Amino acid sequence: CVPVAADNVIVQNSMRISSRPGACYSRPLVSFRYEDQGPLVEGQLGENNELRLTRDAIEPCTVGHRRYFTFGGGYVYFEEYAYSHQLSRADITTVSTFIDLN
Amino acid sequence: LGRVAIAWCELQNHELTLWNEARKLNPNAIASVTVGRRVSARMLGDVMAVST
Amino acid sequence: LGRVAIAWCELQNHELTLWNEARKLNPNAIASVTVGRRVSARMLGDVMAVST
Amino acid sequence: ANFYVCPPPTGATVVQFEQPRRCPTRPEGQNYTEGIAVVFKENIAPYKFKAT
Repeated sequence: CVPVAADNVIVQNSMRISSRPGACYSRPLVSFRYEDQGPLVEGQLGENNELRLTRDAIEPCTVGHRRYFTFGGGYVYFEEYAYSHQLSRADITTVSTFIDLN
Repeated sequence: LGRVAIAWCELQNHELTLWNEARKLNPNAIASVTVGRRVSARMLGDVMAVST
Repeated sequence: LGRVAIAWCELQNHELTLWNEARKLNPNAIASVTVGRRVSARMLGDVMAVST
Repeated sequence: ANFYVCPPPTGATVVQFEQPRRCPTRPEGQNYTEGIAVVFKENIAPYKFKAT
């Protein structure tokens, strides 16, 4: 994979598709530049800070679209395909999948 | 025992991805096993939303 | 070593959910490994049906 | 012998899996310096000599 600086990545305001009403992207869109002076590249978010070149994740519009997605060191909130705010890692209660061996 | 502890920490950090896949597959069972109480769940994206 | 044994029992009881998901995914391989002999499995429903 | 009913979860409660914990590192080990040695003990034996 090709590393990308955090500052070179931005969040699109909404996942709604203007061309096709009733359809929205299931994963937030990302506009990013390869370097500091690099051009912006239209893309879609992936899993664990991954960036997808193709904005192909398309789903029908759904009510109650309260979703969370990772973003750098924290999460980014959404409601009805609308950006809400950044979230820190500690903002969400953590359940431990690990099994302690003291 | 330090080798065992290091291997156990590596095993947890290494099965974390298996656990993520299992959460994507059967969120109710995975969330119940993780929390300790039988709870219904639904992964609303990168995070899991639960309900007792 | 008692802590190790307790953690191992917890690890088995805790990976049982991953194993249920894996049975749902690849029943042939999962049943073969669990039994100890290369066998073919079918739609379990709630219990694996196997055949040598 | 128990039964449960799971209502459809909402966004009220959100949980996350713990991040991969930092595995402990092996100790640097006891830096051992080899070499010959001759342990000496207190001479409780007397000083014997031949006298006439």
